[PDB]
Parts: sequence; structure tokens; C-alpha cells
Amino acid sequence: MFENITAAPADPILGLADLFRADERPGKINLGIGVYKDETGKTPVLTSVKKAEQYLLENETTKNYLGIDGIPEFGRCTQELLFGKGSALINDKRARTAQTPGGTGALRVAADFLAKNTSVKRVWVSNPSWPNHKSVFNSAGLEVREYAYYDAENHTLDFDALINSLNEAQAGDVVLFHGCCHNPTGIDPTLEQWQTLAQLSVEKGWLPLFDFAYQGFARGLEEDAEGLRAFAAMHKELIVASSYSKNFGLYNERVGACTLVAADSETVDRAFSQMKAAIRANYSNPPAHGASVVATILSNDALRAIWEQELTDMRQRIQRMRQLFVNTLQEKGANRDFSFIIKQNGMFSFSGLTKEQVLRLREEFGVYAVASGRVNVAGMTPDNMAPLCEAIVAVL
Amino acid sequence: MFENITAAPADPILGLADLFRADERPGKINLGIGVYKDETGKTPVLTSVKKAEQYLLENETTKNYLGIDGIPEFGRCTQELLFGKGSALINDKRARTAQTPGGTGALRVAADFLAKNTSVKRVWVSNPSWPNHKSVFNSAGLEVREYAYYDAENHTLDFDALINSLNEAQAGDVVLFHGCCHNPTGIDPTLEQWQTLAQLSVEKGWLPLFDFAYQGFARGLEEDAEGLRAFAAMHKELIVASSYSKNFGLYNERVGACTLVAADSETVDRAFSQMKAAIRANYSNPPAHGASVVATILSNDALRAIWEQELTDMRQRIQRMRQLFVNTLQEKGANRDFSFIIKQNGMFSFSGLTKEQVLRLREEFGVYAVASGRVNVAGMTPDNMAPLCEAIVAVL
Ligand SMILES: CCCC[C@H](NCc1c(COP(=O)(O)O)cnc(C)c1O)C(=O)O
Ligand SMILES: CCCC[C@H](NCc1c(COP(=O)(O)O)cnc(C)c1O)C(=O)O
Repeated sequence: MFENITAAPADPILGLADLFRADERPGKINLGIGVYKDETGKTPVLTSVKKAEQYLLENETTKNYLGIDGIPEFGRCTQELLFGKGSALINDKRARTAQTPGGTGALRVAADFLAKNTSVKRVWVSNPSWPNHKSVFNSAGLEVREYAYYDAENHTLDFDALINSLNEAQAGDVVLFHGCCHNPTGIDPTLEQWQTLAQLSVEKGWLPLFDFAYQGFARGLEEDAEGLRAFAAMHKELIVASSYSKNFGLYNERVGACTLVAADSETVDRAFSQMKAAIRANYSNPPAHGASVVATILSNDALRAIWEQELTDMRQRIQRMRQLFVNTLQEKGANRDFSFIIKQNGMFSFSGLTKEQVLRLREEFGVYAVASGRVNVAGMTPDNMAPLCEAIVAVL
Repeated sequence: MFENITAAPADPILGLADLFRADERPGKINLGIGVYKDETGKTPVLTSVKKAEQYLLENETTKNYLGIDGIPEFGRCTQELLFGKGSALINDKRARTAQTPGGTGALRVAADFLAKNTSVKRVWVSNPSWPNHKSVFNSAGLEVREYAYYDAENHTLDFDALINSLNEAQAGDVVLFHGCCHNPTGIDPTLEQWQTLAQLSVEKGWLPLFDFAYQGFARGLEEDAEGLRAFAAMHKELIVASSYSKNFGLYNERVGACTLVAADSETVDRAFSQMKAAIRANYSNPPAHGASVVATILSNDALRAIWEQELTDMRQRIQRMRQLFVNTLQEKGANRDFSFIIKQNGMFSFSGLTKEQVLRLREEFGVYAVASGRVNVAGMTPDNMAPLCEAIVAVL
């Protein structure tokens, strides 16, 4: 049965981790995956996370099955993070949330749901976007079409091209939006553009599917949900796949959520039962640990406060790193002007490097970046900044 | 988009948990899901598990991504549990293991793998079997056909009917076998029958897919893998989906594994890369916690020893419970003879009750069993045994 199976090609992002580790050479620098790093080059477990974990160790009485949709308080907390406390979506019971194995798993169950209980056949993903978007959707049978987004020359959001591209999307089609910290460009629509996209969307009959994997990394928790909340004010139906991998440093525990919104409770209940049916044929119920950590930290005044501070420290460190990056590049001798890096949000920056340039950096300097020229700014430290910038300049 | 979505029907097994909890009445007894219970009616976290968890709390330095296939030592330990330490499958590097979100998730990734990189179109599942088997396979596009198994009259393995049913399966078809503790019958093939099934299988060109969710609950760890090991001695290719939910009481942490076996390392490597591609489009990488617990307990002499004893205590308690069950039924006034219950293995017993009988038990006595008449023996305690047996007799 397996004699003819052809070797699958490596993930441009994940296949990078293998090379990096298999690669010897001490000075090797890893700017691939979007994993946070502190000033020392380590990606530690948050203190608030350690505290919640000890709490669980002493207060956990059983490991009994968690229920299809996971932990309730977990679901309640995510909806408030996403829509705000007052929110009518919460008051009218228009939304239902399922705990999932990461944001990747939230996207898959969303795909599985749509492809089986809906008439959707195509999903629109920005160009560029997280490579794995296509794969998740293709696996569910949906077709992936792309819309324009990045103005490479000026390094901005090419809104006209965006509108014009989406003009080809029909009613009943799914359009995927990154809530904030666009991967891999770092450029996001303003609130005006978000409202404009909301207006257009309700007229074209599109189903918005928001991917929120970096809430809190652009401006702040609440501010980062401004786009999403603008859509939710006008849409009767929307799906949101969110993650707690970055803002909670819970990468390997697979904590995410798929939030379903319908016109009213009765409908969302019906729609949700089918979603739970999609989870049951996939993994049964979700992993409790990482989610129990999130719910306990969020349900507790002191723990949440500590967490919120750790989060703003991560955001601020990245912000210092990109500024230092731009300056050291100039200081080091780079001809091109990289000031636009300072304008991007999140952990990355679209360096604007060519494929051969990223190939030489790795091969010749042990510096690891994604082929698209995406570099993880949160992986830059005051100590690796210099050899990194020298590598880059000698490749420009 | 969601206005026409029809409400999905409840899982015969999982939908039971809802009813049970939504049902008031103190004396209500739950014999539904296959979750272990101790003499007090609680399903506690194992001591060995608590010890490994404390170890992690103090020794864990990061929550950084785990890699597509999960923890290596985890994979190494499961292969030894499944095939034995000496095993040539291990020595020849013929097997590869991926850590997954439970045994359910191992079945799905197996399905996703086969349906996309193989020419399989149909999977054979015993009648009866775990209801969710059909759903997982149907979700991947494969077709589910059934083979005979249980001789309801004599309460035995109808091997002739089994052979005769499978005679309709073509070469290149997948046949699913329960490694031990057949769900829901509790009847398993002898080693002779296992070898016979192995012989037949290699001649008909079937791809064996073993579902191991109860290793250690029939006779013992090693003995329970006798069937599987007989197949592995003769087959060049096989897939095994195993779980650590019951034998480790890690239900809600989703710990399982999908083991791929091919003729040689080069082939399995090629086949495995595609499997990893199937995991990437589903959930990325697996949840670390429950798996780190399993690897730490298994890699440690003292912890493993404690775990092995906790496991044999669970097995033995169940064995005392079914014996008490049969006796109290006779003592209480049941006309029928239920001695065959004593012959079954695992947590359950196919009571042989009718749908209307299980309906009346619940509705009238608050006793919860699966419609098929499957009752969780590991949920019976010396204290609930009497009202339970009285409920049953007044329904016969
Ligand atoms: C999972 C490995 C990729 C990490 C990272 N992208 C992770 C990621 C996800 C989902 O990740 P989690 O499942 O871990 O929640 C969703 N959406 C975006 C836009 C992401 O960048 C990157 O390299 O950009
Ligand atoms: C998951 C809820 C069902 C529990 C139980 N069947 C669980 C179960 C599984 C997979 O379960 P995990 O994913 O939790 O590893 C695989 N195979 C069998 C034969 C099972 O009975 C039952 O009610 O029989």
C-alpha cells in the first residue's frame, strides 16, 4: 500500500526548525517560527502560567472527559476577550464557542463544519498569508482563491487592489481576515478600512472568518479586537478562530477556540450541534491543561493582572527590537532604507528579501528566515543583532 | 448561511453525559461512558500521574512548539509497549509514531492519511463496534462496511461468520481490529484465532488497522498485545491507533498515538512524511502535557512501577465488580442467567438488554446505559450494585 507514496514537501515554516537544529555552527540565528523570545534568547513559560499550573496540580481532582466543546468558563472568557464584556452578542446568546487544539485546529473544525453543513465551496485568503491557511481549507474540500493585499513598492495596504480583488467573490463565499498582526506583512487595516470592509461584506453576502492568533500584540487586547467588533456589530453570522499560543506562551499545549455567531440563540444552537459533530469525528473533546490554565488566569483578578503585564512586556520588547533592527542596519551599512519595518505590527517583518538572499543567509551565515523574507523580530536580541545585521548587509 | 442547518443527532455514548447531568434525582446511576471508577464512585487522577506532573511543574523550562510528530521518547515508549523491547520492527526502523489528540485523533489522522495517499476506498469495522468508528472514517471519505462478530445467542465470537463476512473484502481494503477488550462485546479472539486472522489477512491483501484503547485491561500489558504482535510478525505494513486515556486515566488530556509500519525504514519515512502532512492541516503539532506525563512515567523505574500497580488494581477491581454483578443479579431475582458477563474483558459488558429496557431503566430508575445494552462495569461500586440490580430485574 505504501510503496508508491511520494515524500511530502517540507512546510516553509516548520521544515525550517529541522534544518536549524540539524545545522551545527554555534552562531546560528533562528528567525523562522513566530515564537516569542526574551532578551536572553529563551522562550520561557510565563510566571502567571506557572502559578495557574501549581494551582491545578493541587486542586485538580480528576482527568475525566471534558465534553465536546471543552471548558465553559474558558468559552465565556474568550467571547469577552473577543467581543467585549457589555456586548449584545453575549447578552443575546448569539455566539457559541468550542475549545480546540490551537488556532490551527479551530480553522480545521471551521472548515469541516462549512464543507459539510453549508453550501460554501470557496474561501478567500489574502496574498500573502500564513501558508498553512490553504492546506487546512484544501483538506476540507473547499477551494482557496486569493485577494491582493500588500503594496510591495510602498509597503502599505493596497486597499484598492483589495476591494477590486474581492469584487470577484460571490454571495455565500467565505473571506478570511487576520484580526490584527497580519502574517506575514504586519500591515493592518485602519478602523475606517475595517468599517468599510464591514459595509462591503454585508452587501456582497460574504461570510467573514476571522483568524485571531495575536490578540494583544499590536496595540493592546481591546484595541486589537476593534476590527472584529466592527464586523460583529453589523453581521448576523461570523466565525472566529482564535489562539492563545502566543499571548499566553502556551504554544505546545494547543489552546485555541472556534467561535460561531448566528442571528439568534436558537439558530446558533442548531448550527453549533453540527460543529460539535465535526469535532467528534476528529478528536472527541479537547485537551484540558492549556485551557484550564487560560480559564484560571482569566477568572482570577491577581493572576490576570500579572498576565496582562507579562503580555505588555513582550509587546514592548518586540517594539524595541524592530527599532534597534532598523538602526543597526543603517549603522552597519545597509544601502536600502528599512524604516517601513517600524510601521509593522506583531512578531514579524516582511524584510523584502529575495529567495536567493534568504537562501544565502542561511547557507552562508546560519541565519534562518522564511523564504518569503519574513523574519521573526521577537527572536532578535541585543546580542545577536550585530552578526545578524552584518549577515543581511553582506547579502543585499 | 446557517438558517437551514439541521440539528445533529446526539452521540449514543456522549449524548448520555448530558442527560445524566441534566437529570436531577440523587440515586441516579451512570453506566454509560468507558471511564474508570474506584470503590467510592470517583474517577481520580493516578498518583503516578500526580508525581510526574509535579516533576514537570518544576523541571519544565518552555512551552515552545512540540514538532509535528510530538515527543520522541513518547514515540519510542509506545512502540515498545506495542511491539515489545526486542522486536525487529524497532531494530529495523520499520515503524514511525506520531503523538496525537487521543485514540480518536489517531484514527482520524490515519483515515486522512489513507484517503489521500492511498488507493483505499473502504474500511471494514466489526458488528458491533465503537459507534464513532463509522463517523471518523466517513469524515475522511472512506466507506464503512461491516463484518459479523458476535454470536448473540451463545455469547461468543462467531468466527465462521467473521471469516465468511470478511471473505467479501478485497485486496487493498482496510480491516479494523480491536487489539483487546472488544468494544462493546468484551469478547476477543484467542491467540489461535489471532494467528489465523493473520494468515488469512496476508493472503487476501488486507491492510490491518488495530485500535488499541485498553492495553492492560484484559490480562496484562504484554499479553494484551499478543494479537497485534502476531500480525506484526507476518505483515510488512500495518497501522495502529493506540490510546492512553484509560490505562493512564488521562482522559481529558488527549494522549494517543498513530503508529505506521512499512517494509523498511526508507519507505516508512516516505509514508510518514505524508502522515505528518495530514497532521499539519489538522492541528499542527500535539498537546504536550498528557504525553510528557506518559513519557516521564515510562522513562522512570520508580514511577513506572507505581503506575503498573495502579493499573493492575483497576483491572482487578473491575474483575471483582462483574463477578459481584452476576451474583447480585441471581441473588436479587433475575430470571435469565448472566454468567457470560464473567467471560468478557475490559470495562464493559454487553448486558443483552433491549432498547426499550434501557429506555425504561433510565426514565424510570435513573440508571444510564448505552442503547445497545452496553454497561460500564468499572462504574459499578459495592454501594450502587443493589439498587442497580433491582432496577434491572424489574425491567426483565
Ligand atoms: C504552528 C506553527 C506556525 C506558527 C506561526 N503561525 C501560527 C498561526 C496560527 C495558528 O497557530 P496555533 O495553532 O499554534 O494556534 C493561526 N494564524 C496565524 C496567522 C498564525 O501565524 C508562524 O510560524 O507564523
Ligand atoms: C471519547 C468518548 C468515548 C469513550 C469510550 N470509547 C473511547 C474509545 C477510543 C478512543 O478514545 P480516546 O480518544 O478517548 O482515546 C478508541 N477505541 C475504542 C474502542 C474506544 O472505546 C466509550 O464510551 O466506549
